[PDB]
Amino acid sequence: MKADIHPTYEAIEATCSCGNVIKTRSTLCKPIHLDVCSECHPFYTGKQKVLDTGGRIDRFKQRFGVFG
Amino acid sequence: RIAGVNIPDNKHTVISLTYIYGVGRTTAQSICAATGVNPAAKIKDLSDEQIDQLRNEVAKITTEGDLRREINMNIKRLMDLGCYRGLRHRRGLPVRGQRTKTNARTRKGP
Amino acid sequence: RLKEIYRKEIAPKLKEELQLANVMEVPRVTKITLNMGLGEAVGDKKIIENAVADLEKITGQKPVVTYARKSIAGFKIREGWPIGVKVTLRSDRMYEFLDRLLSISLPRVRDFRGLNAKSFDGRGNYSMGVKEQIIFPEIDYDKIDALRGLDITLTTTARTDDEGRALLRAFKFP
RNA sequence: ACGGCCAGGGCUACACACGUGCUACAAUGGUCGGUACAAAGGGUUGCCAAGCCGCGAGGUGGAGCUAAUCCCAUAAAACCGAUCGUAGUCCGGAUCGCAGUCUGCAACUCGACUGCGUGAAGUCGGAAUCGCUAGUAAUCGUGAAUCAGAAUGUCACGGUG
RNA sequence: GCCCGGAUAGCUCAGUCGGUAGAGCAGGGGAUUGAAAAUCCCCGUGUCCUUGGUUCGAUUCCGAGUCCGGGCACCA
RNA sequence: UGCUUGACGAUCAUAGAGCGUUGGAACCACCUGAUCCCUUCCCGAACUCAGAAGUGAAACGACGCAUCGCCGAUGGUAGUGUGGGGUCUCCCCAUGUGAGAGUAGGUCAUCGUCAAGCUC
RNA sequence: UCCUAAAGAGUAACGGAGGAGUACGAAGGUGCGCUCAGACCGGUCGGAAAUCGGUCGCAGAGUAUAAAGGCAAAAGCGCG
Ligand SMILES: [Mg+2]
Ligand SMILES: [Mg+2]
Ligand SMILES: [Mg+2]
Ligand SMILES: [Mg+2]
Repeated sequence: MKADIHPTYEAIEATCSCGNVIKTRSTLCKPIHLDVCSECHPFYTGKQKVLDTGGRIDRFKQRFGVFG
Repeated sequence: RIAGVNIPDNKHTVISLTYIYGVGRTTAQSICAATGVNPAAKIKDLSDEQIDQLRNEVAKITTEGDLRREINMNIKRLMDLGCYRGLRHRRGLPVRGQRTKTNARTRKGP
Repeated sequence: RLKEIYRKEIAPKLKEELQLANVMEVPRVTKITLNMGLGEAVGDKKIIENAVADLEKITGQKPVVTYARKSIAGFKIREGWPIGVKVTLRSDRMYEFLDRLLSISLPRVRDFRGLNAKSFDGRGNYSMGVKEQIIFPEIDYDKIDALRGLDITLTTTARTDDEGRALLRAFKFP
């Protein structure tokens, strides 16, 4: 590694909203918290769900009973 | 990333949340009333503590990346069925029943 | 440090997982190359330095500007000779930059899926594209210009892409 | 049958050009919360109050009423305090997706409104061209004729000027 | 038979020293006008005769092939 | 009077390309961190350095396996020097020479000097 | 520069095809390091294609300049 070429590459702390503290070595030179991390994203938490496809049948039965 | 998308600064909370693309003006007022954030203060003056609550509120209505997907799927449901409402939609004519003889220029350009 | 997680957990696990003979036959990540494509604004002579500065901060390493080897008249003339900016990262920087991926750069695609598992080379090299340059530590939003086409190209010591999938799913981000 | 009765559809089609009319493009303004004053008219085959449940359009309810009595019915602009700081924006509302109420045997072609989301063109507009000499032009409301429902046109009178 | 010039919008002419196509008439739309013209405002148009190369790139550079013009086709 | 391996060569596909099992005894890279030299149009993989904490497979090292490539006969034919002819834009005769292509099939090459290991 | 030119040179025609009347102060000298063209897979606004990674390659690229003859001691490419 050349000496006077690269920026300052120091160690900082990445803290998420849930409190997941990650020791990351970056060029930041300061600690900055994050709003979402790998453990809080809906896709990797399993909360992404689906677009629900279509429910007109359901909707019609919820809307109109139509006895008989 | 800030709340799902980048939010402007030097503006009130309700106006700032309007750019979330899925919360308008009235629902933004309800989110602020539920959370407790005062709209009178700028988003700059707010702390980084209740923004998690604002994100939780955003995560219970919709996000734009899925709102556009599902509204496009709703359009597709009409477009793949044979209905007249989609028949005019594909060609780009007015859908709700506006007059087509003249001045249907928003859906056809210059 | 992902190196300590890899040596202790992934390395002994993959040997018995893939029916490998000895310790060192396991696949490993060879290098990470980013290759921010500066094709837009060929005859500018003003965005090359901005792209170099932007890529310098998110990697902790000065990139190298890449010239052309031909001239697509449909694309642009040779007058704008510098077109590309490239970075290479080996183990000292690779495992530390890879921590941003799978830990804090998973909230970086604004996506429904982290990364498609059907995109692999015949030998087992993985590639991925990052749409926005906003997604990184120590980067402003007002001072940054939103014209940055960044890729993340991965190289692995795999004979075939199934070994690449087996290695990737350990530090999984699909 | 160029005469009649019944179903649907059509007159509200749509690269285009023209006349009239309403919205805007904002800071002499946009929202929020207080507070002041009208004229004229319609209502026993009708007006349809109070309480009441609904985010709202509204649903129940049935009073008083045949009219200085009761209802339609809260006039709005202005004025007082806060914020917005001129930014394609707390401007602009078209467009579209979802969810409803009312009328009607019946709201797809093809109705009017209410709730959430989306947010366009538009930064005062060429040659040209029009209305107006005083409660005039300009701007803001109210109620009615046709009417099961349906107005930016149109019926009628008033605020500031 | 031989030699020189040219091929550009619907029509007439500029153009390049290769990266780019304009002027006028004509045409369309709107204003004038009782109506048509002439006044006025706005607007769309060429794939640069065809072909083969040179090139990253050809209307432009080069060699051929058509069409239209101008010179000569002489001593017997 | 053996096998393994390193260096430089003779000769350049009968010496090449492709398909297994393997070598721990030195090399072969790989590797710890790149501190001390040196290096990156940015990279400790290229290059360099303290070895061996590790590793024997990817990598290479030779060591199996004749599909492809390469070599290629004999014979005939084409061609041709000399001399003479015909039906003379072509061919023939006497004599001498004589291809290319095609046609059974071999091969995982054959060797020179130095240095090291296996037994002691 | 190639053919005509007949396997040493040379060899004509108003014979068949092409170029030159220059460029470089680094486009020269030296030391040290590196592969070309082309095919395929993957990779966000590019997509048959730009920049990047990998494999197959085994010079079919490149030569400052027309064609011929050569270029892995590369005669090609970069740095001091
Ligand atoms: Mg009515
Ligand atoms: Mg000769
Ligand atoms: Mg000779
Ligand atoms: Mg040279």
